[PDB]
Amino acid sequence: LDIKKTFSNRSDRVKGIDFHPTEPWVLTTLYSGRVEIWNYETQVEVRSIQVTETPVRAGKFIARKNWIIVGSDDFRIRVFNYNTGEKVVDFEAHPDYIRSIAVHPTKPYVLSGSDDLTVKLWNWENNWALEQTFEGHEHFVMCVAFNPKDPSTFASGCLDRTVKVWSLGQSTPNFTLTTGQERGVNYVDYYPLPDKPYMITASDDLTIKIWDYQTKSCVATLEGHMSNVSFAVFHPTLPIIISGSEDGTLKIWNSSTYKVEKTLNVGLERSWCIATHPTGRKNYIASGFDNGFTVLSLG
Repeated sequence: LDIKKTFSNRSDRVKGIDFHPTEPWVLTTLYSGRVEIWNYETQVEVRSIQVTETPVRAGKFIARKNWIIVGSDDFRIRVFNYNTGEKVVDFEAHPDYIRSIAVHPTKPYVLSGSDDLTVKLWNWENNWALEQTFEGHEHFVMCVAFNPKDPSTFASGCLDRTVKVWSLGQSTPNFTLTTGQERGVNYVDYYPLPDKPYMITASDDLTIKIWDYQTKSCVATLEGHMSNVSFAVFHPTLPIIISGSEDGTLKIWNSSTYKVEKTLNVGLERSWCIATHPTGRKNYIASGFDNGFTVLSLG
């Protein structure tokens, strides 16, 4: 782990973060209602937008459309062209907070997960129409993720202590995984490679759990965080897991042995959100915190 501090910035709390797949940019979504796009190589802001006066809780690039899509605590999804700043659409997505946004890799679909207990699917080639509401969870939906190996399916992690895996076009989940994470699931992420049908969940109960979604077994429990675990993800190109917590740390874990490799306190207080460069450029990761964000090259 030959970690380089590529770029960091002090700001209001960073609730969402995302890498652009080809330009040297990260998107951050802030508690102040602003979003920022930063060039982490030149360390210069590309663009920023005052989206709203409420927190912007989730944001993603849609690179093939030159857009960012963001969701905020005023209950709205907004889409902007990141080259001009033009607002492409603005609509009320849910009657409560938007926790998570996922963008389908090949079809014009976005998912939003909400405190309204649902996931909603919006189709940008049908004028951002709502096309499906996935119902069945019994608490706030904290995180949505397409299966990269089969994006006709996706997982939702919920404070009801479950992950539900759904098929587009089907109203009942394919299955529900009961995590035993009694304080709920804050995050879910899929392992990207074909050799293991695995996913990972993070919880306020201080645990991270790896799951085989075919057998439903808990493969491993990663213990060590001392407060709520905000996220845990598999790195796209290195055999590691990255987690972050309200304990203020990031942890890097070996994804073969499930042992901790390094714990970092980057000095920005609580950690809230994570992104990884999608093709492993410089093995970059980025995390948003109470006091700003950092971009690290892991080696």
